[PDB]
Order: sequence, then structure tokens, then C-alpha cells
Amino acid sequence: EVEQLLQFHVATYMDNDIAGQPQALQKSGRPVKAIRARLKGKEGRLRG
Amino acid sequence: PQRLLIPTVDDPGIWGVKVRLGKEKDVVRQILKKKLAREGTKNPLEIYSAFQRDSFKGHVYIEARKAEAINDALKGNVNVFSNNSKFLVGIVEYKDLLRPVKLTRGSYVRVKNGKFKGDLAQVDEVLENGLEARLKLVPRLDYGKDLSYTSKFRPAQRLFSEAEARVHEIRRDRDGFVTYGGEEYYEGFLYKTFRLQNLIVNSINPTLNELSLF
Amino acid sequence: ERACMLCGIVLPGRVFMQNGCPNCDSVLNLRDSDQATVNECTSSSFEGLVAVGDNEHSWVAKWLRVDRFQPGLYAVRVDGRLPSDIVAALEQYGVYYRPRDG
Amino acid sequence: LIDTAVKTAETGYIQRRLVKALEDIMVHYDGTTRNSLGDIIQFLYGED
Amino acid sequence: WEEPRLILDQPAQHDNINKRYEIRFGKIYLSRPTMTEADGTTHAMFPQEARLRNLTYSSPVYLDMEKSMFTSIDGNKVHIGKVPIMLRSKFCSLRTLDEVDLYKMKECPYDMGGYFVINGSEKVLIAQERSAANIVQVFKKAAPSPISHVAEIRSALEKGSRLISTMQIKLYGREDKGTGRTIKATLPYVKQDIPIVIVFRALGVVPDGEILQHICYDENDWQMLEMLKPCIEEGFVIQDKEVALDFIGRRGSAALGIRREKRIQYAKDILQKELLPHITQEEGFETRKTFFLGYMVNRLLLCALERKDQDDRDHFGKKRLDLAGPLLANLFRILFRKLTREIYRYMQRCIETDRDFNLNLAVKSTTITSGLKYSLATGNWGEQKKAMSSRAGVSQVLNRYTYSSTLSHLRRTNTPIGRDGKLAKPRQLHNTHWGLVCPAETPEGQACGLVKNLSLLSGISIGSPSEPIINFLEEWGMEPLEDYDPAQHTKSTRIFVNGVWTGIHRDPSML
Amino acid sequence: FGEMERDCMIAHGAAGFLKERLMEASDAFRVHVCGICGLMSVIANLKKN
RNA sequence: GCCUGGUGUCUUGGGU
DNA sequence: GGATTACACCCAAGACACCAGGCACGAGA
DNA sequence: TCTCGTGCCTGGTGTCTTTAATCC
Ligand SMILES: [Zn+2]
Ligand SMILES: [Zn+2]
Repeated sequence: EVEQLLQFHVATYMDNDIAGQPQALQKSGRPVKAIRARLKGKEGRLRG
Repeated sequence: PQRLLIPTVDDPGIWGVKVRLGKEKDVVRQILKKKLAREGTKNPLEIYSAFQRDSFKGHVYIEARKAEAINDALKGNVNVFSNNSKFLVGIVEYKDLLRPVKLTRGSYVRVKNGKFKGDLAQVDEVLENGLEARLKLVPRLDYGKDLSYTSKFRPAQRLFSEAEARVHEIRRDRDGFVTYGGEEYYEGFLYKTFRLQNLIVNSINPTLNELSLF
Repeated sequence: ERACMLCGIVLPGRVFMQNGCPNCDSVLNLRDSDQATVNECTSSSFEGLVAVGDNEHSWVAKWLRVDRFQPGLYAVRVDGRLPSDIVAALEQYGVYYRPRDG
Repeated sequence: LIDTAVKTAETGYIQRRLVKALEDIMVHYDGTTRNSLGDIIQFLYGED
Repeated sequence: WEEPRLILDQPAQHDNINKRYEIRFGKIYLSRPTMTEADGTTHAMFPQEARLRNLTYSSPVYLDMEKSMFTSIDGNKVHIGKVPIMLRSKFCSLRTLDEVDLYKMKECPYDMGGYFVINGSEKVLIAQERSAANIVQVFKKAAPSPISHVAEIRSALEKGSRLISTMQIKLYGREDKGTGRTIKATLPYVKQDIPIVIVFRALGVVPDGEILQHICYDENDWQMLEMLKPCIEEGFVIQDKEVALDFIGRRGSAALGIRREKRIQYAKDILQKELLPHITQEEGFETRKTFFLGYMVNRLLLCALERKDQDDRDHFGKKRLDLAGPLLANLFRILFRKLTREIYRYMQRCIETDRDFNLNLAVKSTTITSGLKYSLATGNWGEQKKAMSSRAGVSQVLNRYTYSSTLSHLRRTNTPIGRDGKLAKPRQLHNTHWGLVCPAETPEGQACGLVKNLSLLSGISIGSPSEPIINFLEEWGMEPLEDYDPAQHTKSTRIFVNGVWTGIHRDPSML
Repeated sequence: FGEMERDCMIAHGAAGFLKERLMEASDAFRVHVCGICGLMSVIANLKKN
């Protein structure tokens, strides 16, 4: 249970849009802004 | 000898069960109530014991002979995850589940509470009963400067200066020992009692600043 | 709640004052004590809560050496040790104290 | 009003894909029309 | 009164002494809005002070609670929170006063109210458009699907008016593809589609001849009868009630291993409740659900036989507007359960001490007060921790740029379909909008055609009890459902009251 | 200066103008790279040279 | 006696 | 039976962690 | 003067069950 949780945190640190499992959440309730989400979409590093 | 009490294949099985974090003690309690309430009836709860280890968050362990008894023990318990998540423990793993586990005068500890939270302190002595320890601490004082404290609005650390106290705001008790605002300072250090549970004795890392001082 | 240092049982502290320890009070006499005595033989600090339902057939109970005691809540680890004067008095009674603090 | 408001985004997407498909295509000094890989798209621009 | 009592129990063996702890919620009382200073002093709050000092214009709500203590060897006015008051309503301190004294309270007589004040900011609730409950709608399905026609209904109770469940009946089989063209249904909390005949048998009507007598009311219609042919044969081997009910329970999202002796009794709950709960939920009334089920299948086949067009989703008679009243009740319902569980979780610790709880220490008014304030201030319709998936924009800052804009803003309606999904059907001005929503007033841009505005003479139904209507229908000749046979009644008219088939009458013209 | 304005300057063939807009007139930055491994791992003290 | 830092993430309403 | 796609720019107003445990201070006996 | 209760501040840690088309 503890090793899988280290795998989990390292995964959602890089990509928090993994299909088929719940997103990592901030205490405010909104999803964590992972590095992958920083680069994609209209406002990310590349298009924005 | 403890070695004669090791478990064997003749002993009941132990299952682990996942429960809501922080609710492990409650589940152990609830299991005991159910067991005692059903003793001697036509439908006894066929578990022997249940327990929860702090080191093992989110789990309760339950001793029985049949898996069905585990389901029976937990039925209706609002603190237990409904998924059929129980797991079997090996006989060779049993005793480690029940392993029960410092502090010496002259050694260093880190304080865990109050304005001295995080500060390094020397253990001077412990109470006869065995609960609180007298600590030697670099004080964080103001000499009553703005009187008519918290850890976020405290003072810098500096050895007690009795002549500064004499000038600005004090009871002499012995050679180098003063009581100032109802605390004791000997040769510049505060000597104050803390609960042993309020100090950290393990894995202390002295800081740069502490290496410079001590 | 406090835990008896001798037998490890967990009870509300006032119980130790009202009725004594249900396992130990024949030798510990907490029922007829003051609060200072109760607090020297029972601890507010303990870890590993154990429901023992069947003392005499539980392996868990045998390991914790509570197999001859009454069904109830027990602690795996009880912090503190009996005062040396009480240990000495128990030994006068043929009772051997095995500390439960680890 | 609905049509103008809806189909403006349809054609806006069309223009974006067209530009990215064609942005690197340049006339070179030998008259050929090539992309950034030097692939020949036309041997002579516009055939004239 | 939706969940009127809390109940605990312990079988005292510690001389068994069952001690049920019970708490009953009674009458509600309301007080006028009151400002309580840090001092402790109180006074009547009027809106002008509330705007200036960024306060919330709200009324304290008190609830009677009653304790009772069953013991078997074998309170008063507790404060539950503050509810924001709509200005100029019956519970606002401005409703009285009279024109002379309005000027002294700095209130303008042209201000018609209809809005709330939350932290000094004026918030108006926007009417939310939704589909009607308790009505059957038939739609056609796209080509790459084995289904060609679907009947759908979302069932919602009359009391409260709240959603419960949703149910579908799908007709499989494409055009000359799909072989056996049978019909299966979808039931709440069951993982797989179940053929129609099986659920008919599972309700207590098992021989074929009675089943077809409940659906088709025209023995000559061989086209319709031919389409029900494969449904009989694919559910032939299930020949009695018991094996039918068990076939259901073996799919309904439960645990593994509840045996036939009980897996029936779990499925009987999924049939009695959750399946069409708007008709009835008391026992021994399964004749109404069986008759209604036959009606659905009949409607399904009429569309598949091209004798009736598929329903028009934009027909305004199939639509409802949720205004301030219904919207607050749904939110208040969610929050009152949250307050309830915090009371229940608190009793299990405070009774292990065996100390009489002072009640006022077991009602935290922050649950309702912060809940209503947060949702009205942000528009996030739900619990704060679940801000996504919840609907946004229900509350908006009242536009005060000009007087005309205030009138329009208080009469606005919203359809919550999105910006995802292009097409045109929810955006078009449909013919049935005539006289009910404005044909001209609509925003430019992304909301165009989805946000609408009520025509000048429109009104919204407040709601009325259906019970007096039933009494009027039976007094003037309506005949019960147990007396009805398609051979005898081959021509009478069916009567619906709020979507439940309640009777039949042979001479509708006089009625 | 969005994506569509970028394309217009390409069509004009004003390559020099486009470079300046997106660098000198904005967020131009100087980095050091290692000629061997190509990474921006250089530690550069400019007063000690 | 030169240097001189004031937020973010959303949502909603608008403009062409 | 799975995601990815869904014009551009701009303006402005309107918002923000919860629960439990421990320690300290004040009041009452 | 001592003990108990209440309030405030700081630190640690989640969970009752409840929009639509296309292509690969
Ligand atoms: Zn004992
Ligand atoms: Zn290098």
C-alpha cells in the first residue's frame, strides 16, 4: 500500500489526467495542476 | 519464555481489513461490543480478538477460524469499506503485528510544543513518577519590555542575563540561579519541565546554527 | 481511559478508582487508593488497542499474556513502569511483574 | 444569428488546420516549391 | 417531515436493556431578520444597513425538537440556521411600513424586490429550465446502433418534487439486422438490460394471454403482435414468479452470495420502490405498475410502426421552469441531511459518556448558514467540496446599470445544456414559444438561443395539490383500473393526473 | 500577439520583424550551454569570469 | 544618493 | 470502447480549508 | 488556592453514497 502510493504521487505529479482512475485533488477540491496540463491547451506554455 | 508462545497452524487465522482512516480504534471497540453482546446466544460472534496498530493506519486485524466470521464482525459497520477487501495474514507474520516497540540525562532532545517548539534542549533530569523531564534551554525573553506568548510571535534565543533583568525588571535563589517571572534560569539557561511526550528523542538533526552554538 | 500497567486492561480512569483493576485489584488494591496511587499503576499513555473476546483461546491474548484475564479492551504497549516500591510489594505477594512498555 | 454565431467557429478551425499544414512551404532559388524537409511539392510554382 | 425521526439502539448487556434514543422534529417558527452585533444587542435589520455594512439579510430559523427515551429490559426551540429573505416578500421588514416610512428607511418605492442580499451584494436567482418529470418520451436512434427507438422517463415524486430515478425501454434490432427484434428494459441499480416479459412476470402476471391483454388493445393489429412475438419466445423458459424475481436479483449491483431465499426479497424492493415511484410506493398495489408498463410498450411500438411521430423535445408543454421556491427546497434538502448526520455522529460519542446532552451543543448552525450563503454567493449548486459536476451560474449579481435592465434580469430563464453540442434544436425559436417567452430578446454569442426571457403576460404555476382533483373525477363517473378490459373497453378514454394512469371514463365529452 | 498575427508576418515575408517582436520587444533571455553535452547546466560567475 | 513589488485560479456577464 | 475536437481578441465584477486535540486562562468552590 | 471547563490556536489529514458527433 505504501509503495503503490509513492508510484501514485510520482505519476500525478507529471500527469494528472490518467484515464480510468480518480484525479489527485487539492484540499480546495479542485484538481492538481500537473506538468502535462501546464503545456497543453490554449493557455499552456506552447500555445499560450 | 516468550519463544514458547509462538503461533502454530492450530491457532486461529488473522485477517486484515481496510477501515476509514482515524476510525481504527472505533472499529475495534465496535467489534468488542458485538462479541460480548452475542456471547452465549445461538448466534455468537465467532471472533477471538481484534486489534489496530497505530503504525498501520487504516487497518484492523481480526482473529477467527472462518472468513464468514470476519464478514459477521463488520456487518453494518459504517467505518468499514464495503469492498470485499480483507486480506489473510501468514502465521509467520503474526508476532510482528504485536511488537510493542530512549532518553538519558545529558543528551539532547527537540522540544515539540510552546515558544520553544523546534529548539534543541539538554535533558537535565526526569520526574520520579516518570512523565515530565526537566530541560536546559536557551531562553527567548523580553525582560518585561512591553508588559501591561506564542511560537509565531516569540523572541529570539539568547542566554538569560541577570544584570539586564536587574536593570529592566527577579529573585536570586543560589549561585548563578535566578527565578525571573516565575521561571528558573541557572548560568543563563532556562530549566523547565516538559512532558516526555512533548519532546522528540529520535532522529534529531542538529542545525548549522546548533553546531555553531553547542 | 487509562491502561493498567500490570495486566494491560484499558478502562475509564474513574473505574480504577471506583472498582480497582478487575484483573489485578487483589494485589494492587487500587479501589482503596488515592489518585496518586492509581496514576502510578495505570497509564494515560498506551498504544495498540486490542479487543479480547475469548481470552483463553485467543493466540493474540496468549502472546500478550492476557489469556488468564477477563474479556475486554487491552493495550499492546503501556508506557511507564510500576514504581519500584509497588513492584517490591507485588513480589512479596508472589507476583512477578513483567513490564508492558516494550 | 445562430448560424453566424455557430459556423464562425467551424470555419475558424478550418483555417487553423490549413495554416499548420502549409506554413513551411517556400519557393527556393531554383524555382522549385519545397517544404522544410526539402521535399519537392511542385517543380515550378503554380506551373508558370 | 421528510425524515421525521432519528433512531438509535443498544441491546444493553454490560440484564439486557434496549435503550432507543429518539429525536423528533416538529413545528417550524420564523422570526423577522435581526442584526446581532458583537456586543450581543439585537435589533430589526432593514436592507439599507445590510447593503452598507456588507451583511446578509437573513432570518433566524428555529425548530422544535422532541426527545424520547424507550427503555426495555429484554426539547424546545433549538436554532438551526439563518435563511436569506427575498426583499419585498412576506417575511421582509419592508412589506409593511407604508409609503411614508419607506422613504425614511432609504428604500426606493420603484424597487420591486425579488432578489437577495449576500455580503452586501445583490444576488438574483435565474430560472432553470428542465424537462418535465413523469412523462413518456420516444426518440429515434442513429444508424450505427442496434437500437432504433427508445422510450425514456425520469420519475419524480409529487411531494417535495425531487428526482428519484430514471428508466428506459429500448427496442433492439436495426432494419433487417438484429435478428430477433425483442425488447429489453433498463432498471435502476441493475447492471444489465432485462427483457420486458420477464418484468411482467416478476410483478405477478405470468400467462402470455394476460400480458398481451395489458399491452395491445387491438387484437386485429397483427403488425404490432408480430413485433412482440420474439419477446415472448426469448422469455418463455421463465415460467413463474419466483425464478423471474431471482433472475433480476442476480444482476442488481449487490454483493455476491445473498442466496435465493433473500435475493428475491432484495429485488422486490427494487421493484416496489425505485421502479416508477411516482405511481405508488405502498404494498399490494402492483396492478397499477403492471397496467402502466403495458402502456409504455404500446407507445413504444406505435412509434416503431410509424403510426405516430417521435416526440419533439422542444415542445414547451414538456418543459418546466424551476424558480426560487423549488431551487431552494432542493438545496435545503441536501444541507438538512448533512446537519442530520452530524447530529447522529455526535450522539454516538456523547451518549457513551452517559451525560444528558444540552441539545444546543448538538446543532451547529454553521452547516445551513454557510451552505446557503456560499451557494447563493458563487452560484455553485452543491456541497462546497463538490464544486465541479455541480451546476454553475444559478445565482448572478443583479445588473443595476439601468431600470429596464433590472426588470429583464429578474425575468430571465436559463437552459443548462452547455456550449458543448453545436447543432440547433435547443437554440431555435420553437413555434410553441408564442406568448410564453420573448421572440426578440436573446443574447449574442455563446448563450444565443439558450437564455430566454418571459413574455410580458407570462406567469408560473405555484403548484396545487392533486388530491381534490381525484375526488372530483370519481364523483363524476370515473371507473377504477380493476374494472377495465380491452374487450369490453375497446373505445373508452384513458385519464391521466400528473402522468399516472388513474382511471378510465366512457363518456369524456360531458366530463 | 497571437497565433494569427504570427501567420500574417510570415505571409508578408517579414522574418526580421517577427524575430524582434518575439524577443527584444518581450522576454529575451541569455543562457549558457555546454558544447559537449548540450544542456543548460553551465554555472557562470561573470565577475569571477 | 542612485534602485524601486502587489496575486492567482475560476466562474459569470459583456464588446467586435 | 475507448479519448480528442470543437473562432479570435478584449473588457469588468465577484470569490477563497476543516476538524480535532492540547494548552492556557478564567471562574467557581 | 486548586480544579474543571471552555475557548482558541496549531497541526495534520477525507469520504454518507449521488453532450454530441466522429476516427483510430
Ligand atoms: Zn490490571
Ligand atoms: Zn556538459
